Amino acid sequence: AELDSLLGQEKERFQVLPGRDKMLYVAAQNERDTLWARQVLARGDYDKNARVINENEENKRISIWLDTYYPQLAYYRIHFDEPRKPVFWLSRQRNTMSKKELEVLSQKLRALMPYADSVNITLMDDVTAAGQAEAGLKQQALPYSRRNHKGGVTFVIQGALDDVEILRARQFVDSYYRTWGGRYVQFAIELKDDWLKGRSFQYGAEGYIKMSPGHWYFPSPL
Amino acid sequence: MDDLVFAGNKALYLVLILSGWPTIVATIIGLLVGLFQTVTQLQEQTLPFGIKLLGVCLCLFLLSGWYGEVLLSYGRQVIFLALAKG
Amino acid sequence: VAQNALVLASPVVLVLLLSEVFLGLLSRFAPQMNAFAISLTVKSGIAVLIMLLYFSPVLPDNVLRLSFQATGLSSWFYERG
Amino acid sequence: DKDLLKGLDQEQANEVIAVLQMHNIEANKIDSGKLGYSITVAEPDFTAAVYWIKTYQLPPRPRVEIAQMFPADSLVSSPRAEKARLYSAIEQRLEQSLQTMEGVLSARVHISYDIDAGENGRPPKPVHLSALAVYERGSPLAHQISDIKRFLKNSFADVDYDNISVVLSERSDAQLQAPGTPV
Amino acid sequence: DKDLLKGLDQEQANEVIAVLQMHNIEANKIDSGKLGYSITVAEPDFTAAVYWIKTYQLPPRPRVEIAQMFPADSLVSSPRAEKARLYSAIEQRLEQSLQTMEGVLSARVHISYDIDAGENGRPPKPVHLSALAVYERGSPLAHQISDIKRFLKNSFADVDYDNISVVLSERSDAQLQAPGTPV
Amino acid sequence: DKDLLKGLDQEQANEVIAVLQMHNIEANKIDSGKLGYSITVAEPDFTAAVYWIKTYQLPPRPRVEIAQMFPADSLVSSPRAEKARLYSAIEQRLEQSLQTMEGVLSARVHISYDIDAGENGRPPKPVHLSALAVYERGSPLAHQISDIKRFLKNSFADVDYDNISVVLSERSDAQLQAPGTPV
Amino acid sequence: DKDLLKGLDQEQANEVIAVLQMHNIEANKIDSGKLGYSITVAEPDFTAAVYWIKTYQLPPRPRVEIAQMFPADSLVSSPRAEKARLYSAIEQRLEQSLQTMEGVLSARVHISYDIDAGENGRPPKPVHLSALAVYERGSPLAHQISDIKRFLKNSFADVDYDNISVVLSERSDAQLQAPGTPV
Ligand SMILES: CCCCCCCCCCCC[N+](C)(C)[O-]
Ligand SMILES: CCCCCCCCCCCC[N+](C)(C)[O-]
Repeated sequence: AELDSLLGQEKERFQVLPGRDKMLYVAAQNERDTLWARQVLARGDYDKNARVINENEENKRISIWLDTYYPQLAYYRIHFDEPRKPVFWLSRQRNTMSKKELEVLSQKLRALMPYADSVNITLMDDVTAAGQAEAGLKQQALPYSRRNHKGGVTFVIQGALDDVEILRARQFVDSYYRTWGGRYVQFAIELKDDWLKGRSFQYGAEGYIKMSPGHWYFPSPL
Repeated sequence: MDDLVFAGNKALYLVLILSGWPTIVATIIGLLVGLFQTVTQLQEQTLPFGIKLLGVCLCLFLLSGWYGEVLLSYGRQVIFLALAKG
Repeated sequence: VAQNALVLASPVVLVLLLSEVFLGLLSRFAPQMNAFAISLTVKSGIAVLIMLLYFSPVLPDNVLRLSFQATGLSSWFYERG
Repeated sequence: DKDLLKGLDQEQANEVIAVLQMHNIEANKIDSGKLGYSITVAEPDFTAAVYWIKTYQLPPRPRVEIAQMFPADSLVSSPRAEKARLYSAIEQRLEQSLQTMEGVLSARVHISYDIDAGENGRPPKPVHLSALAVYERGSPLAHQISDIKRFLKNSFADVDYDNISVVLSERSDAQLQAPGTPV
Repeated sequence: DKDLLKGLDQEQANEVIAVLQMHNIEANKIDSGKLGYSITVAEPDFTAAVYWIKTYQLPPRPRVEIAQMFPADSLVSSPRAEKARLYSAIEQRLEQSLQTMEGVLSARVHISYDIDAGENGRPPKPVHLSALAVYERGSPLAHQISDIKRFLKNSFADVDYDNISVVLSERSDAQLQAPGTPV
Repeated sequence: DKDLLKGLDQEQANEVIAVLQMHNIEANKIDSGKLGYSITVAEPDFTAAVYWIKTYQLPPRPRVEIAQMFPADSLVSSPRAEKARLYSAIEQRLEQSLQTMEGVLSARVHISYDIDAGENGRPPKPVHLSALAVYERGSPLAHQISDIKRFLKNSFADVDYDNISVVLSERSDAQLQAPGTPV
Repeated sequence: DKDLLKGLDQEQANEVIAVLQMHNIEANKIDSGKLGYSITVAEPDFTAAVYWIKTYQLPPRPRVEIAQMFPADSLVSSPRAEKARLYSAIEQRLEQSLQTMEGVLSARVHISYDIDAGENGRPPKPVHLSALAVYERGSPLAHQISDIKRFLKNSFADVDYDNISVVLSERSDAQLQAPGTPV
């Protein structure tokens, strides 16, 4: 009685992989499917050892391990489109490593993932990431402000936003995060009683002058 | 405002309390005499008046004191509420 | 003016009527009972008791709903010149 | 088989079955007539079924409508009660109209009950409206918010596009395959 | 066969049958008379039928109309109740007239109930109207909105074209072929 | 076997079973009909079961709603009692609507009852709202607070984003495997 | 065996058993039905059981709620009684909501009753609140006080963070091992 025969009438929905620790790994696409699988094992419909996995859970677990043994590595995300050959995106500028060090890192990752045959390490450009973020906001025509730090970039979107703006914003952010992960760019959405949508000015003898950003804001009377 | 509502309510409340006992005894005497006149068939009609006059006067004697204490306390209270503002 | 007063007084009249017919029906069993003279003893107590419950709305039920207001001047008067 | 619930009505029973099937729990519905419906599951699945019944707070409660607080049977009706009943009927009629639009599967609507004051002696406040709705998969939600706002705006004497909130969502994936029976 | 629903009314049963057939589920309607109608399906389709009944919130509720909140049976009516019944009857009569236009299959109408205040001591506000309608396939909707607006404008003492909202949609594809029976 | 609790309600028993199962205590539910449900456990687990029942203060109580304090069957309603019932019905209807949003499992809502003064002869104070909600695992809570605030803002005549508090949390780990039986 | 107590409620018996077991005293609960529960212990433990029953003043008294002093079944109500019932129901509804937050086991809330005066002719004083709660082991209490304060602040028309007191504590060690039987 194979495990695939127990998961259901739809077959392609799940993917079964053998691992070097002599254990079966079931790859799922989402939470709902993950629980649909986990019920089978925990019920005890299968006799040997098995485990269920997904992209989000493994990203978390790997990050927890990196936090301990490589506490200063700058990286983005691990993609599992082909679960036998993951792709690990590292920053080109923020990391200094030798080729040898990169190889060792690769081997230790392979030791953490007994279901993977090899891990491909790829270097990505931060300017590229930041640019694609800004272009996506301009393309949606959301109002925003950008702030830069030595280790990251923030976009703040705030004010009395309209329903359409909210919808489009939340869709875009959800899309981008899936590609680049949260580790470098943060998007903050905050509603305020402010019709200027975060712009601010001072009136002097020379007329209007644009204020620097900040925490405090003038709640609109209008 | 609420002082006005409170004082006006209390006025009706005091009317009710003071008048209640005489009207009760005049009721009970009216019922008892009316029944008695059916239990023995007698068609008199001043007998209720004769008895209930004595009944009401007696309880006016009894309550003569509490009547004056209640009204004094109320008068002092409302004079304070009217004048003591600051 | 008459209508508003009757609409407002109606709750006390009905209870004072029912209280009297109840004594009338009671008198059928004891025809020497002077139900009229009994009702005179009762009704002033009943009237105050009942008016004491529905007393507090007498504040808002006049302060606004019956007060005249300046927008009404448009309809009660006109210029003939 | 272990008894989970007894004395259900029809509309509770079917909601419980739906939620268990979604999590791969095979359940059985039995009808006892005057005693209502009963729901049963196998022992290997009992623990899980208990955990989901707790998490989703099943069986569901009945829907609440404001008209239930102000029965017309009362001997006296203030203006406040009549005005409340009126608004509580308009809400239901709008919901039933939105369900007829193209693609909408269900919706809910809310009105600002200023009836919580009589507005006796005060100039009456403007109306505010909110709507929630669910769409078929593959619907351009952004382009459809406009229609809803346009339709609601003219249903009241004074409403501004600024005062109308609209939230839309898509249908989840379809549950078509049956759950597996315990070994 | 598994029981989905019992004690349905005729107009509810035909709605459930229609919705299930659209998704390729063969269903059966049984009549018990005083006990109403029953709906049954095969086991392979039970799960799907449950999920669709949940998703559409079947069986449908009865239709709401504002005159139900203000029955004439009472000896008393304020001006507010009478005025409410009047508008609640005009709405229905307009829908019944629009259904007679060329190509229209169904429609629904809403009027601004300004009676949610008395308009006592105060000038009465202008009327607002909204209408929804469904058309046969191949109808020039753009050129048909004008006719509706023109017709509705004159049904009231004071209405502006700006205050009339109209939303139109086409009939979906016809369900003519019967669903396949489970093997 | 030792008796823990007797004469329980159905909804009141399934909570006890849930809490015990979470701590690896195998329990049994028995039905005596008019006498209700009974809960029993083995002796080796009796001590632990007692400690948990105390710690969680089981069995749970009935849930409270303000309308229970001012029954509509009274002889008279003060304006206070009418206004209280009204608010205590809007609260429930909002909770039932929030549960329909995508991903929300449960929620609770609170409104500022300004009615603790009549506001008669006073300028009425602004409304304040609070909400709690539980989400499915893997939800970006930060990005989802915006939707809730937007939706609640327009449900009332006068509310500022500053006056709305929202607290969100995720579902705990699922209890799927059954507890072990004492040796 | 010596009789300690007779005629207990179910909720009084389980609290007594819990406190005796904590001090290593093996106790027995007996059911006499209409006569309630009885509690017995062995002679070597009798003295200790007596001393602990005195120290904790067992059995517990019933829980007190302000609504009990002003039953809603009265035929008359002052403004003061109505206002009291109102606040006595808000307190309970808040305690019931706090118990749903993450990892809170139990909580208590208190509200400042201004209702003991009409504040007659005076600007009515602002409201004050107090809350107690019990957390699970390993909770960052310091970081969790903020959430509670935030949630309470918006539940009322006028509350300042300065006027809210919050006290938190962790759960004691678990009593899992059974007491030893007297030799
Ligand atoms: C026909 C008698 C009407 C009497 C109404 C006034 C009652 C109060 C009399 C004063 C107090 C009692 N007392 C005995 C001193 O007269
Ligand atoms: C008609 C109301 C009842 C009769 C009492 C009226 C008040 C009379 C004055 C009370 C004086 C009391 N006193 C003698 C202690 O001063």
